[PDB]
Amino acid sequence: PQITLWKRPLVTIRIGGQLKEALLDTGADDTVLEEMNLPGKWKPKMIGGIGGFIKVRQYDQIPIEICGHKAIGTVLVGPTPVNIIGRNLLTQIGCTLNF
Amino acid sequence: PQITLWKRPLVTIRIGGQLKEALLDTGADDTVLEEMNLPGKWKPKMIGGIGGFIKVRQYDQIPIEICGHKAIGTVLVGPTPVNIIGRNLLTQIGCTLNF
Ligand SMILES: Cc1cccc(C)c1OCC(=O)N[C@@H](Cc1ccccc1)[C@@H](O)C[C@H](Cc1ccccc1)NC(=O)[C@H](C(C)C)N1CCCNC1=O
Repeated sequence: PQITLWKRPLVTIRIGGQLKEALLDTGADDTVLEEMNLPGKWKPKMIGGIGGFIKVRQYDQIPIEICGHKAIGTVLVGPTPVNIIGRNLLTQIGCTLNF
Repeated sequence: PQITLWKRPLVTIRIGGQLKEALLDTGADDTVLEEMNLPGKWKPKMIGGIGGFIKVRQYDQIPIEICGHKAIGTVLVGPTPVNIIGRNLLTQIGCTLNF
């Protein structure tokens, strides 16, 4: 697909039975979703946004489907105002910026 | 150009004869640059994201050259952690996400 940037590039993502709306975000190093009880081990982490840092839980090797494209990798969970798909997963679905 | 996402999509911009490094950010509605002096009558503004809110100065109709592509639009100036080129200017230079 080609995705223009006239509005926020919001897409449907799927993880283990849950559907969520998430931002395709080239300015984010990693992927963060709010409110979800993922399975497995996790470790605490701090990530920086425009106003400062939030605390998140880092889950590794989590399968996620984004616009029908399968991926697997690190998913952070914490109090993000908007669900974000970051570069760690964007690369996995073959996403580039073009102009 | 095509820009991949294994690394941060940092590119050189030119504004008021100054060269700066800025992030091409599909997750940003607005363009926000680190503290600098720009001429013109700016309006005080607040923006909130991950980590909360910052105070910025909104300058309108500012020319900026992004990888040799000319844009003229709104630029926010304040204590952003990194120079950010948002969708308002990315659309002016014909930038899309593709996968
Ligand atoms: C940098 C990073 C590292 C690891 C993991 C993650 C998720 C990371 O990214 C976190 C992050 O906030 N990145 C931002 C840019 C960034 C990178 C590095 C440091 C600081 C910031 C940006 O791309 C996304 C973020 C999304 C957002 C969040 C809450 C509300 C609305 C939007 N967008 C915004 O904050 C924008 C700003 C930039 C104008 N924004 C806020 C006003 C309303 N609308 C809007 O679009």
